[PDB]
Amino acid sequence: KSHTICRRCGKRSFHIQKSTCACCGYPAAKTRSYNWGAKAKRRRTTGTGRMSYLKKVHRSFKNGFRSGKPA
Amino acid sequence: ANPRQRNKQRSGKPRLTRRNANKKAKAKIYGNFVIQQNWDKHATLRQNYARLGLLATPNYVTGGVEKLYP
Amino acid sequence: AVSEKAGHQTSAESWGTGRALARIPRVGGGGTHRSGQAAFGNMCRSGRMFAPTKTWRKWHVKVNQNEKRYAIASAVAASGVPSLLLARGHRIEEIPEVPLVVDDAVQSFQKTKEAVALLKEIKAYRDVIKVANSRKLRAGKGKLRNRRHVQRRGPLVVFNEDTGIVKAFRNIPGVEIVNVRRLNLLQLAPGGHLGRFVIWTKSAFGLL
Amino acid sequence: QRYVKTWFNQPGRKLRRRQARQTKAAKIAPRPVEAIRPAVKPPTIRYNMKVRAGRGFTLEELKAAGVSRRVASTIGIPVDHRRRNRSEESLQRNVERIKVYLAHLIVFPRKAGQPKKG
Amino acid sequence: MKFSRDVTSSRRKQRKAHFGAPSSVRRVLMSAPLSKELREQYKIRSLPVRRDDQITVIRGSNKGREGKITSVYRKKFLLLIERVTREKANGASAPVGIDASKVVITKLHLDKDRKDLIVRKGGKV
Amino acid sequence: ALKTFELRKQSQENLAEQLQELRQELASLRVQKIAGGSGSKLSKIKTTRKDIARILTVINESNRLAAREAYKNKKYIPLDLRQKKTRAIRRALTPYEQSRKTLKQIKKERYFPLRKYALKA
RNA sequence: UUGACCUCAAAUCAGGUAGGACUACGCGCUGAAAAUAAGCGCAGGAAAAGAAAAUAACCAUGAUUCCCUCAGUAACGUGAAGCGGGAAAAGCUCAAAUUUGAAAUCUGGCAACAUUUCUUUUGUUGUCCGAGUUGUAAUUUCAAGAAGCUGCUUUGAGUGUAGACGAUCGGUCUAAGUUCCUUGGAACAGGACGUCAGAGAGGGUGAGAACCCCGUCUUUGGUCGAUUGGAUAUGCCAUAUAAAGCGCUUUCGAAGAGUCGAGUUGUGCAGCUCUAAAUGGGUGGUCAUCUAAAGCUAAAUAUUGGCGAGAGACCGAUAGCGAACAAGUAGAGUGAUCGAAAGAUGAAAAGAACUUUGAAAAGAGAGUUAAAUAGUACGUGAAAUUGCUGAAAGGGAAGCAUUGGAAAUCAG
RNA sequence: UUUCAAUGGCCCGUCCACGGACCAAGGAGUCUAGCAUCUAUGCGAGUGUUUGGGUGAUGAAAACCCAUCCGCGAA
RNA sequence: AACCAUCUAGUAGCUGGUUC
RNA sequence: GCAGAUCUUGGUGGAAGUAGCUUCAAAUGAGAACUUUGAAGACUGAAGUGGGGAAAGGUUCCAUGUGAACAGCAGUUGGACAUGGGUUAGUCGAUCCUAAGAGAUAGGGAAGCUCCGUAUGAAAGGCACGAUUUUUCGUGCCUAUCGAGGG
RNA sequence: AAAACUUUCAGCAACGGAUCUCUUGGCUCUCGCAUCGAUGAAGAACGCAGCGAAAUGCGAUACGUAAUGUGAAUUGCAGAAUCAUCGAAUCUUUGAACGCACGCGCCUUUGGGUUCUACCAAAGGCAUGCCUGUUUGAGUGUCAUU
Ligand SMILES: [Zn+2]
Repeated sequence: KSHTICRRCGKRSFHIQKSTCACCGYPAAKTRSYNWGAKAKRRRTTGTGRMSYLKKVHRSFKNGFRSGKPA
Repeated sequence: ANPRQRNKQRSGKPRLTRRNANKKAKAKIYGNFVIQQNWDKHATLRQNYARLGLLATPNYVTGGVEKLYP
Repeated sequence: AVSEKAGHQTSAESWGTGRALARIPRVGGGGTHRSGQAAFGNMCRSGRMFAPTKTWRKWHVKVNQNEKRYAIASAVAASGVPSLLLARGHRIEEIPEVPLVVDDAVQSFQKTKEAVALLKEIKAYRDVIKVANSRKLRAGKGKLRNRRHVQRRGPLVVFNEDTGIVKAFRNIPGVEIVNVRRLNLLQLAPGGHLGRFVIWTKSAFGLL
Repeated sequence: QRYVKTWFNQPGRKLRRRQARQTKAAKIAPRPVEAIRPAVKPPTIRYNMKVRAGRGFTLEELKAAGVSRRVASTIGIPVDHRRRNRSEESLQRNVERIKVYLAHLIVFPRKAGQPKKG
Repeated sequence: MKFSRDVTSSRRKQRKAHFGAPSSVRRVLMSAPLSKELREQYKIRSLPVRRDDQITVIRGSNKGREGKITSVYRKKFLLLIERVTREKANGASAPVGIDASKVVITKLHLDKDRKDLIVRKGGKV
Repeated sequence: ALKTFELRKQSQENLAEQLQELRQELASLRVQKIAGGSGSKLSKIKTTRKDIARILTVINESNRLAAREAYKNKKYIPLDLRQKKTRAIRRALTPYEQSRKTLKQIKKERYFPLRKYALKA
């Protein structure tokens, strides 16, 4: 074998000998995604997961990020 | 189409429907109380200014004027 | 317009000449039903269409303002020939006279009973009934596209000032109310066919 | 003939700007929507026979007309520290532009500050 | 004519909204008219259906039948009324659902939660 | 279904023990499911599994209100208690700081503010 | 022997901040076979630009951006700009001059006191330590200005209360047939008789529903809120021993350097070599115009991404997004990447009880239904293609054409 | 309509050769800028509103109205 | 050197087809 | 608007049913050439077609039921699916160590992603003593990290 | 000139899934708005319902909790809601990813045991670059002290 499970992107693209995933470039702090690969971007970009926090924020913007308790 | 908009198409969470559109969004007047009483919530601002006797602009109007009667 | 990113995405190029197959770009990869199949051409399934529709077509057409005004004056004049009204399709065999003018007290209505009441007194109500019984479901794909119903055209009420005349006459099927100062061609000449039945309030007529 | 600019938003830009005019003056009612501009001569031989609106009244125009630089921007009379009157004609055409303005102006009184003592 | 930009007259969006209505909104789409004697002494025209309310089926093959609602089956926009049923093949009895607009109400299930609503919607009690 | 208004007027250790009790039956209730149980007991698992949530929510609300009062009117308070709006909202200029003007800019709008006027016609 | 400092460290020191993502539009930088793509860095709801080291040669104009025009002109197939018309308009801040009769300034610790989208937010007051004279405030910005003299006109970085007025979040209220007759499983259909309409948009309901239901109109609004914008009235405090505008001058007027620039090199800017001045310097045609080498700034403007809406002479399941469906899914490749097919029973499962044959699969009876020519291999169900039935012809072609007979069938 | 007899009839497209097993659906002179001619319409030494401003309550991206400029023509 | 997605619908003087 | 494009996608033929791919008894079972038991005969002949491991795979292991897809035949069969069960450590291995090298840091390049560097012009780790020393610490000594044969 | 076989015609059946009608989807235009993250984001992995594998929701408080609103359900079988709203919380292993590595430590406090100088558990901590301040310092850096 040549590739094992990447820890940041989950795909078995993590080349053991280079210790760098081909899919997402872990362990570089950034993420590997090029403009010529537009399909590759859409396969992974924001929206293909839970977005548990952004859904929290988008919901709380309508009322103005208020804090407190109803009277 | 975007994964992001596919998320809330295949999700079960209701949208954030925000009800905003108003045909003829003629902004109502605050500021001076005298004008706010004698404003016409239908007619346009350049009609209302000329109705009250207030010059809407001191400079020439870069287009046509309104002539309803000969 | 179709998407300009359509047909362009799925990857394929020519396989080479001399392999008992046509030379279309055929998708790569394996294990999927899509593999080894052609696209990029109007003649392939899931293929880019020929001359994909653009949004910078010529949607609006310039017309000399003078022949616009010639058209309105011609269509207003045709609104005053009873014979042209009949071919246009208006049941006005009992209309008192043409042009059918009404008192200026009509411009201050407040209810649709009053509007319908007045129309029956001047025998123009034969035309509201026509456009009510003709109400048909559309034929074809138009009804799938927020164009669910079709019907005829009733009498055209023209006024000089609005005080409640529009709010009274608007809900009646077929009837359209227009200020005299903003006479519209699409209502003086529907379909391009002259002589729509018009009703003039007293002031509106005096302002022609 | 690459990327095109197509004007389908022309009718909606017409109203967006109309509503901005409506929104603005509704915030500042009694006062006009626009400032007074001077009348200036275009700087060419094809255009020096015409009169057009300037950018503001020079320092001397306001000094003769009777307003100082500080109180002239409050009541809505833009100043133009660049422009300058090279001939008595432009001075008189714009001095009497402010004269009719100051006659048609109703400066509302503000709130004063009155300390308990002197 | 809907003069508002606030509401959509798209057919596509009106069917998606009807068929994606949550129970707290389906509860309004399941209204029923009030019978003549109910209508005149409460001064209200209709009401959303509630369990135990007594209704009579106006339209359908079960025309003229009466009965008590057992459960307003809200997921499929159906009302299951007692002692109206269809007989299955094997001999079981599986009630069929009537639509809330095809039935009229002759007796209500008055509660302090309903009483406030009746006077809320311009009524009297 | 323990009403929350009943719980929230209890004591801390009183809520601590009821939670200790509430683990036992739910621990026992699951034991009967693997060994076979009735429909009523199986449905009762869900109600108890929410009743643990109701008690635990009440404890935290009480515990954090204690910190909020204990930290009331202090310069620095725990991060879990401060505003959580947006990283950019927190690092942006406060209205007091955006309102700040130089003394020169306070003399300019003092003696020469914007006037309210009107053009006659 | 003791101390000032200067520089440099260390700490799980007190409090903070940076990173990664998205990238439609923004600003850079790098760069191919167009200053393009790809690459790299960096932001915001806009960014950038921006109050002239600007045009012009006039009777002069007057920050920036954007649109039209200039104009396919000028200059050299590339491809301007000023003027002109519009949209929008808003101006300003430092360094360089002694506060010298007073570092007048600010971070932080603690202590209190209030305030709050908010117990989450934001400050004031006192007090101690420090920062800072190698320069923190006040003053000044070239349009000027300071310092005197003068005599007129002005002044709150306040805090409560109250009402009106706009802005947002949520809740809440809404007209009139389900009346008869025929069709049908079903009346939403046909006819009769009526109503409502500021509502005859759309959708749902067992078939074309303004009057069954949700809505639509009223609503450019009533109602209960919950926060708020800016003005108005009124109360309470107020450092005014002050601060500011404009006349006048027997006084003065600081203005940004390894930067401008000259030589050469890389494609206006940049590298190297050299290196300025003070009516000086820059740019234009002796005159004109601007005053760089420091800074900030709304709006008009862009917006294939985000959060929502409203549409359409669009497509209608080989179409339209790759995806109307469990779609970036099954799947393929070590990997980067690649990547599909598949919508419709019926008004309602009423999804075929039961008997019988069969081990089972199933069949045959039944039964459900308006319909099983609707049985989940489920709307309609074409052609190719096949099986049977009936008719016909066939000796190493058939197919077709014209003319008629035979049989079949239709009309007038 | 089917069959029979009499006479006749080389397999289509393409440039011998190349294509064609059969069927259903899909499938190719389109949109756009400039120019030229011609015909029609409006006006006529004039002509062109739709960069903008005004206005439009009822489909308000429509219609309707217009100031200064500017394009072409008038040497 | 091979491979991958882009540039890219690269390049046609030519081959084949082009619908009542 | 299609008869063609070695057209595209889907279906469908002819070619063609063509090319082609151990024995006996008993028991189970609706059904026995492929199942089971006994019986003989063979084959592998310890370099096994034997018994174990490592990687690898991931449950294929075991029990029960089934015979829809797999099975170039069939099965009463399977690695098929259906339904459950099964891996127990103070002493066995890993975890503990280093080798060649990789390699963060100190630094230095680079317009930049990044590059070099690991002994490098690095303030790079702790030990003891003492009536307590001005009730403010004096005196004395010594000089990273991952990586499988070692335990 | 019989039957078959071959072919044509018609009927029925098969195969197939065209045509038609539909359509919670696409695409295109316009409009309004500005809101990610060291207070742990985007993404990844594991996990949760009485019976769930997908998808959705959610995080050991796991198809949710508190609050407010509505006012009687859910549905496939056996102050409600597989409801709305959303100002309170919970938010496992990771990931910029942060004690060190891809299991091993250190630090402070607290607890347990019919075992208490041992063992164990728990809670809270320990990344780097930089900024302000603080405290502890270094220097044959500068200089002072009758
Ligand atoms: Zn990865």
